Amino acid sequence: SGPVPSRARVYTDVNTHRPREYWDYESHVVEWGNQDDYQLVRKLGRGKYSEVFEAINITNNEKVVVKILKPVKKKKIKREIKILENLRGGPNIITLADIVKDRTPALVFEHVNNTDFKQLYQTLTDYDIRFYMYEILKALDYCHSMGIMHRDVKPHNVMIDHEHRKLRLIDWGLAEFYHPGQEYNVRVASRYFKGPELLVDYQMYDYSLDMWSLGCMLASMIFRKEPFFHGHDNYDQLVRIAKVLGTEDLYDYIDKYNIELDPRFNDILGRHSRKRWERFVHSENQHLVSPEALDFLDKLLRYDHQSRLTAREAMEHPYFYTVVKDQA
Ligand SMILES: CC(=O)Nc1cc(Nc2cc(NC3CC3)n3ncc(C#N)c3n2)ccc1[C@H]1C[C@@H]1CN
Repeated sequence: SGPVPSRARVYTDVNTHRPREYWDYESHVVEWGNQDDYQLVRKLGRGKYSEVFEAINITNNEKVVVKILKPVKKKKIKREIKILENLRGGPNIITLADIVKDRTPALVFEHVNNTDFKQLYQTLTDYDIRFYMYEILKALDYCHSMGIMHRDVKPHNVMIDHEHRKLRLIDWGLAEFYHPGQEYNVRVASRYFKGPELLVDYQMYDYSLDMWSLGCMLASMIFRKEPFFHGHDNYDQLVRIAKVLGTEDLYDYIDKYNIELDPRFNDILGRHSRKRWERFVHSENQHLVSPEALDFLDKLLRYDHQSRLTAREAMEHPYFYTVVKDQA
């Protein structure tokens, strides 16, 4: 028989309650600005789907970030644009400032004075991790409440201007609208941030996917172990998770949802006990690890997506008490 269906624990019907124009991105008509308003200054990077530059808006002397797309499905282009426009003004979500035609579109973004990822992560105190985790959660609770899952939460998609304690969750190119009963593509996210639902080919996933990704980020930060789950491929990625979370809870999860496991998996998963978080603790990371951090980490990293904390529940955790107190 087939797998057991699933529904998001929260914000289940937020898109059902909205007019179809809000989420029917295939019918979206792109609003184009003037390409002559922007002059590229320098290259920032490149990927499979884009080339990114720093640019100057010559009408107001504003520094921007220009993402020139490579050949991508028109509906996937419309998807990223629509999600960005729906999330405009949301806390800690990057602003899409404009859209111009380069052949291909170029999305124009708000510029964040990003602190060098490796220079930043080796200076972060216990308070900073808690502070920035809290800021990512504001962005996640917001996009989830607006019926959207990011599906690509990882450190490189988080811009931090540390001097101004400013955080922006970027790159909404893999983001989707959540619809109860919809089966989504599992070939999403970066290997090391892939949820067990993706790895076992469970398609009826939801916002809880971003919470697993967040757990991966938190683990790498507090233990100073990047990446935390270091798989050699998608099959071995699950083996690395099972070596920490144990195979017992993994098979209970497979059983609960009636998941047909790939014959390849049978021989490589083996049998593993659930490890204690204390084995990743050493003299170089102990200042970042506390009983509160571990309790919060355990509640994020669950095989069963329905038993992971929501972004709102995560914000009420004791790990954030001093951050919440200081913000008032
Ligand atoms: C725009 C986006 O989604 N792609 C992407 C982003 C950056 N780099 C930067 C750098 C900064 N600021 C630092 C001072 C220069 N900022 N500030 C705001 C944004 C945005 N959005 C931003 N992007 C570099 C490379 C990529 C893409 C090609 C690679 C594929 N993964």
